[PDB]
Amino acid sequence: MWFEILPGIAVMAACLFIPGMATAHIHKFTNGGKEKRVAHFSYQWNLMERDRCISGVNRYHVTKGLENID
Amino acid sequence: RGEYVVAKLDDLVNWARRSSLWPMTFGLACCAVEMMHMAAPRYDMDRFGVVFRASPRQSDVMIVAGTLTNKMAPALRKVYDQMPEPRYVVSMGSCANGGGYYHYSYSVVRGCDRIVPVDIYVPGCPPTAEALLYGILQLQRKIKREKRLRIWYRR
Amino acid sequence: AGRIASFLKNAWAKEPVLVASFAIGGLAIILPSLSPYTNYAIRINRATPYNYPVPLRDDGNMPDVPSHPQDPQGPSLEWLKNL
Amino acid sequence: FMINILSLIIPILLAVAFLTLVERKVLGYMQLRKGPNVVGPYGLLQPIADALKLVTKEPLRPGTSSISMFIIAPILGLSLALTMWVPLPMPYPLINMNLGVLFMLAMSSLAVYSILWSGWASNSKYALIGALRAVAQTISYEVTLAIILLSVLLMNGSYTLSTLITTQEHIWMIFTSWPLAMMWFISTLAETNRAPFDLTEGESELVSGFNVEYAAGPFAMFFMAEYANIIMMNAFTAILFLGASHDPHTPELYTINFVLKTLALTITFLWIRASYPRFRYDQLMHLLWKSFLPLTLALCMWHISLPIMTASIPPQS
Amino acid sequence: MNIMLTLLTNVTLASLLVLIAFWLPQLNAYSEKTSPYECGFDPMGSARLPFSMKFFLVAITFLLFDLEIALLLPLPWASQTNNLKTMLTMALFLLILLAASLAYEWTQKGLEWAE
Amino acid sequence: PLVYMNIIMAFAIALAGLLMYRSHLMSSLLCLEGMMLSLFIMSTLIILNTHFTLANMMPIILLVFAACEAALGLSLLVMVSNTYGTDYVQNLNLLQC
Amino acid sequence: PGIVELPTLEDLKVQEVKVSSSVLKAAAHHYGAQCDKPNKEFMLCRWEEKDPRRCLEEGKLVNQCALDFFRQIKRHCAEPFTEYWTCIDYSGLQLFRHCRKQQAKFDECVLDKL
Amino acid sequence: PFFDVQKRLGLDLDRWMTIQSAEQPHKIPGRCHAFEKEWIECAHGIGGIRAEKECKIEFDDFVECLLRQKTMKRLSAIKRQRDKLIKEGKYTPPPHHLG
Amino acid sequence: MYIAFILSTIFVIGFVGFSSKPSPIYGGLGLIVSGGVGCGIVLNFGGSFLGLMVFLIYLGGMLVVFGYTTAMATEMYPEVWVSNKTVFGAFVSGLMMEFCMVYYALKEEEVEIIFKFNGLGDWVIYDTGDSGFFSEEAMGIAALYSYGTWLVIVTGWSLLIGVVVIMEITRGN
Amino acid sequence: SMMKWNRERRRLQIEDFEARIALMPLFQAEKDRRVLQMLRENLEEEAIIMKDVPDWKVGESVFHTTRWVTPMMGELYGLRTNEEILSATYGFIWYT
Ligand SMILES: CCCCCCCCCCCCCCCCCC(=O)OC[C@H](COP(=O)([O-])OCC[N+](C)(C)C)OC(=O)CCCCCCCCCCCCCCCCC
Ligand code: SF4
Repeated sequence: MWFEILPGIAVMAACLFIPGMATAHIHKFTNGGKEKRVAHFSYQWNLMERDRCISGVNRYHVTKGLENID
Repeated sequence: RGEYVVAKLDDLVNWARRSSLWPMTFGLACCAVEMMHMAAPRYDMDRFGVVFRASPRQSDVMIVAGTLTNKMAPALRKVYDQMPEPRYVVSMGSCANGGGYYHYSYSVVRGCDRIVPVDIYVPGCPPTAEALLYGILQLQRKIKREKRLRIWYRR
Repeated sequence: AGRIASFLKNAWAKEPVLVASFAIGGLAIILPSLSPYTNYAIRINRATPYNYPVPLRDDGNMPDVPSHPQDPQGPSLEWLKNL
Repeated sequence: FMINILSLIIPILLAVAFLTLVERKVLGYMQLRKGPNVVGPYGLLQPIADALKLVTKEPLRPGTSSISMFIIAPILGLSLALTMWVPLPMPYPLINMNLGVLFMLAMSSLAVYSILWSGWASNSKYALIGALRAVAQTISYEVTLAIILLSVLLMNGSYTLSTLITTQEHIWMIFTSWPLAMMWFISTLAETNRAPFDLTEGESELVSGFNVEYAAGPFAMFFMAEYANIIMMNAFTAILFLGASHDPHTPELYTINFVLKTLALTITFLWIRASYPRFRYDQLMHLLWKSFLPLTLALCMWHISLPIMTASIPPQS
Repeated sequence: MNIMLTLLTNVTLASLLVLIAFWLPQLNAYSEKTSPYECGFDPMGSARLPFSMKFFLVAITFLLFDLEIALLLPLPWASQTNNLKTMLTMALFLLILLAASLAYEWTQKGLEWAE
Repeated sequence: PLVYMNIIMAFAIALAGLLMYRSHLMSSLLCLEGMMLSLFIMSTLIILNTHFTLANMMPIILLVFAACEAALGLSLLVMVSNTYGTDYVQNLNLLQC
Repeated sequence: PGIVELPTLEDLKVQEVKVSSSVLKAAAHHYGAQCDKPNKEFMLCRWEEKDPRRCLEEGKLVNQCALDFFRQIKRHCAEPFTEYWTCIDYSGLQLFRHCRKQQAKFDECVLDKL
Repeated sequence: PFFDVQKRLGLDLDRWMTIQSAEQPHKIPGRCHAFEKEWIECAHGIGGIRAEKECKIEFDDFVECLLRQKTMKRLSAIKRQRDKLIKEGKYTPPPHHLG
Repeated sequence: MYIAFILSTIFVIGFVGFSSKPSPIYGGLGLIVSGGVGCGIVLNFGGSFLGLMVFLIYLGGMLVVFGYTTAMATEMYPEVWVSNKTVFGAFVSGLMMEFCMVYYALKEEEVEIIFKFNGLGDWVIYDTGDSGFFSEEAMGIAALYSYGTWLVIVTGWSLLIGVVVIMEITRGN
Repeated sequence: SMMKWNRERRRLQIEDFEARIALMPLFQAEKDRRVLQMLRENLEEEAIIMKDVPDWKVGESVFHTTRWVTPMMGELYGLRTNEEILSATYGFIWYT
């Protein structure tokens, strides 16, 4: 009756679920839809400061497109 | 009501206690091998929610199974005192209950109760695997019927 | 002939892992000499630009280097594009 | 931000707790027993029952023990196992980490130190011997684990755990380094201290190894620590070889695939636990230094010249 | 400081577990419970006497080998250089050097438990 | 800077610790081993500060031989512990003459 | 032990190109092709002079030339830029690979419109 | 070297590290490439003792660039006196220097 | 700034951990934690590879020294930092030793002991340069097999001589 | 399968690297202006702060030479706010 095994997995599998999409959802929430930008090198990290500075609200995850320039 | 609250926390405590108590891997004589007979898949020790741990710092209920001797006596009391509270003791078989078949023997102490406090006396010689598996059940009922933090509240 | 064949028989019979580990370790050393793609691996790392190639002042007579990153002249990498 | 931390820590503890149920139940079904089913439906309430009873059990402080040493080790064991869950490339890693495996490897070596210190801190034979068998166990697996780790990701490009998803992509990494996964899987078995290589515990040989004077809560943190360790390093071998596809628009699609990959692999860890006798730590360092080390060099030499062999050097970024 | 926050939280969460597992669940010690365990009997009296190794030879070789692997950790970055030719020979040279040292120890006894 | 001061006085007490034997050689041998940790941290501090790419070499290569010095060190202590039994430097004087 | 010289606060102010990084790298391939002459002039100054204070004029030229570049694309097909740069934004690594369809729509404006 | 075997056969053994402005992996510059360059090619073929008094200025500036202690001391004087009078009053921060 | 100086302060009294002769692994406790925070010092300056290396091989190296202590260098009553009076005196003398100068550095920033260095923290000493797409530390280490060459040979050959040396000295005929 | 994918992963990386060096002239033209603006900003502040000191040349040559040097960032963020210090000086390394 190994189908009695599955309830152990069912909660356990759901238990392993939470840190998966949450780490994606909080990243989505804190960065406004777009995913968490990663900076493994100076170029990427030097970018985030420029995006934080240009936005004028001190957030790197808000981007101004072609409407910003006139 | 305070008594209602203490009763609820009381219900939480014993349920964990009686569900998750861990018998000692202790065996002496004829009773020990029948004790592991019920641990075999026929009666399934573990399906009642218990698992065998070895050291005194590990287990909950001492399961004394076999003839108690004068030479065995100092270690049994030492190993029993070494188990942290709460701790329970059940006495397998006629021999460990008291005296047994060798009650009159020079090298047998007449009763494990003469050395260690006992909760339940499971009889039979050897007790059938059914009988002692009830003895665990009776201890679950006995663990259920306590008022440890309840007597403290009214203390 | 006979000695080596029996020796290989003995090694494959007693400790197959060691006569194995000597094999993968054995040819991994001599394949580089026989490798035809090592030159491409050399060209792989050279092609990858990390520092941006600062332009050069043109006082005349450098036909090889272009005046714009669109003229055909200059080092190219269509071998990678094919690859 | 801290909401992400609790959602990373709290589910692991419940997952670890429910590991004890399946440990006692699939083993039993794999053993003609029925497993714990008397506490709630099918025993799913048993992991809870274990937790409170262990916590409400009397903590014990042996007279000959070093009190500060006796307490720091259980903290180290549980904390490292829990903090081991932050850097994995689970679709959106909590901390991107250039040296993902080095962070993985460094504190995995520090994890055995909690295993190491508890033996003498308990001040007896049955724990000192178990502590010293931990020395020989980590003498064996550590000298080679870095070699397997280097070999598999040398085709990845760098030490970043996130790039593993990109590297695997089309096909399973095990298809390219299957003898390495043969090396890696059972060496993780040799570090998690499971049945074939659980000499640090040693049920039959020395009562309980580095646990004999431990009781109640210190065990509860120790029991969760090594159960957290096996699941995490199994999740490590899940991404190392069996990494699934990841769609940026639907990150949850990775979670469902990744969870089963580390779950079916976990069932294996419970699978070997039933069928195999115990390695004597004599042959444990003997085997991992007689056949394991000379072999793992050969594929390490194989796996370094071979990116140069076919002009398949992976990019670092 | 994100790694600091999870590190601080992790060691904190561990400390609560030991904190309420030492005060909440009662306290009753009467010496022999507090005594060391010797499978039921009283120990010979020590746990501090020299527990001399029988595998001391392999322990130091681990230090040499665990040290030398740190020399080849830079391998993934060492592959992406303009000079993979001498990179191949030098990196290979290290692996044969460890192989020779293991082979040297293997032949002159060594790894087998010293008696 | 102040970080440099903290880790050169790490040498000083390590220097004091090494050439001050109280009971046994193992503690001093460990102090010799840990003495290079300041040496590692010392050398590492200038090299990332000064951005000299090649000389990142020596912190690892100092680690090759400093721990190799320890490797023969505690293996020497094995030879003492068989003839001498203990590892006491006070007893370690059989060449009194 | 001498004098330091710094250009005053007036001549170091330009009409700064204010657009996010993702948009810049989305059009970087086209930006680097034609808008290159001020760029190539700028760091021949940077590498020959080895002094940023001697290359402000080239910095003005590249800033304004990029502004004309952004003026051209905004005027001809502003909308096809929108989906291309926003999907670059969604990529944490700003990967070009998950952009081919959107890149295609961008590519055929400037090839045929301009 | 006591025996400059390096120069005899002409093959380098350890000279690649030596000085800071040697060739670097894909040309990663050092902190003081300019200052160290000026000092090194100042005192080349001139003699060790015939290098201190003449090629001095290129050296203390280079060892300045390495440690930057006198400038950090310069920043110490700026910061110390800054906290001296702003606590007393007078100076109020301009709105770009504190956000 | 805190962490940069604070971690180095832990590196100091951590070094007092083993320089004061406790029981040998209590000294092992002393330098394993400073090795842990020593990773932090180089970490804040970048140095991730080197910081993880010490947190890799020290633990590997320190793994066996415990065994030798408990197997062939331990006593009937193991030492501790409070039991013996001299080691406690050694412990404390390692506490006011740096306490005076850090107060001297925090209050005057011009401490002259042996070397002359200012005390404006250490955030200043960092750089403004850009690494591009390559980490300086991780590539200088990777230059082992491209430009090390001879520097590689002397290290590898000595490791061979190492396993010979650690064998013959302990062989005992 | 690995060789084909690894070659492709490389092909994207040079494509990514091509974009990076295409954006270098604009970014370098911005950083030098940002750095030079702020160095003057410190100098303008330094004019009013240095009045009590007996001997102080305002903006004297730091070194004996007149060639420009990369600015020791202590001069850059020396008198800025604490958060701006941690955001850039310790920003990268502490960032995740
Ligand atoms: C294309 C050309 C180049 C090819 C290069 C690659 C090499 C190809 C040829 C060899 C391929 C295989 C190499 C590795 C072989 C396995 C390791 C080895 O040394 O084996 C022999 C070794 C040695 O066998 P032994 O210990 O019995 O000793 C045999 C006798 N002597 C020593 C003389 C040789 O096997 C072991 O060490 C046993 C390990 C047991 C581990 C625990 C029990 C098993 C648990 C269940 C595992 C089930 C599978 C799980 C898979 C998970 C995957 C994620
Ligand atoms: S009671 Fe009977 S079965 Fe049990 S030990 Fe005694 S003789 Fe044996």
